[PDB]
Amino acid sequence: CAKKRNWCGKTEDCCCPMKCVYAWYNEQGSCQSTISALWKKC
Repeated sequence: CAKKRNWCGKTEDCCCPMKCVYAWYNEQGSCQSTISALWKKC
């Protein structure tokens, strides 16, 4: 699992509700609690 502010990439997954998200100039993305994560409340 990964924590918030953690660069995303290959298979790994984050710690709900944290989900791989995208930034801007860094497609790397980062694990951040997404609103849709509510439907899957960790």
